[PDB]
Amino acid sequence: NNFNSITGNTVSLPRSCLSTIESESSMANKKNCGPDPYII
Amino acid sequence: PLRDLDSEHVSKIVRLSGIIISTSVLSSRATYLSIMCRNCRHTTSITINNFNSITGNTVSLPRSCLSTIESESSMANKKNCGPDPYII
Amino acid sequence: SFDRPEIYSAPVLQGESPNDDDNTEIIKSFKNFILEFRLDSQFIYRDQ
Amino acid sequence: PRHPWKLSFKGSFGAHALSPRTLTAQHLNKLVSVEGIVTKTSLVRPKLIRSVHYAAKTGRFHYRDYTDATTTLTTRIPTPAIYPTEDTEGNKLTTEYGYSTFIDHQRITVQEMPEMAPAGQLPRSIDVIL
Ligand SMILES: [Zn+2]
Repeated sequence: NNFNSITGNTVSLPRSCLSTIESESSMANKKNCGPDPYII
Repeated sequence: PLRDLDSEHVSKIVRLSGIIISTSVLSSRATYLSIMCRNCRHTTSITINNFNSITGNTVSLPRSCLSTIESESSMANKKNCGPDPYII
Repeated sequence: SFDRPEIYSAPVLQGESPNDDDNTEIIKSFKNFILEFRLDSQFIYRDQ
Repeated sequence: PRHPWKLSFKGSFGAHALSPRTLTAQHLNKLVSVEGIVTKTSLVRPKLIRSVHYAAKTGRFHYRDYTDATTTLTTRIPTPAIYPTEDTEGNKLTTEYGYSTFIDHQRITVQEMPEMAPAGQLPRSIDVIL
């Protein structure tokens, strides 16, 4: 909801996967998704 | 004898006698292993001829994909495969 | 969509004089030891 | 009595019958009918879809398919498969041109028509992939 930025990304894609920090699944299936793993 | 092993014998061929207390199970070490990149799909082969080390990986999978440094393809299709991208 | 270029070699000249500490000369000396050693009258390592 | 069939559309588009000036970001991911004038036409370039290779040691033909974000409407995971110069066994592959498939690709630039453009302003243009 903020689009005043020029020459810079004030909001960007997360640097790492958010599945580990959320702990959304009780099963919780070392595994790393890699740096910048998100696709729009 | 086993009691006169010193630091002068390190990385040296020594002849030494004794008795054997235990023999472990047979572990499987890798001589020839074919690796494939996760998304890059780059196929590589690692040949190992030294298996006699203990407590440490003297030969490991490469930290990064080798398709970029080799430049085998003329078209060469920033794209990075990630850290430790090879599966055996 | 071209192929990977290949690299090959062919011996032409004598090059520099071989050295005893060189790996190739150690391999050659070991090979000659295997092929040419005689205990009494037989090449024991070749036969083995 | 193999190539998949494509679709094309005619008829009234309603609010989707637009102009290169009238196209804004509210029309993204929508089917639009844009009238205009072609200003630039790129060279028709073949694009590799499937490459066919030959292994002379084992005498076998392999293939690899290639996709990009343009050929599909629905975004999938981008898996960049490199051009295979070596098989899984380590043997060298020879590219079999003539058995590989190439699809013609073009870029055109559609500008607003000078008949319907404002008479003093700079014109707006869009890129179209064919
Ligand atoms: Zn890779």
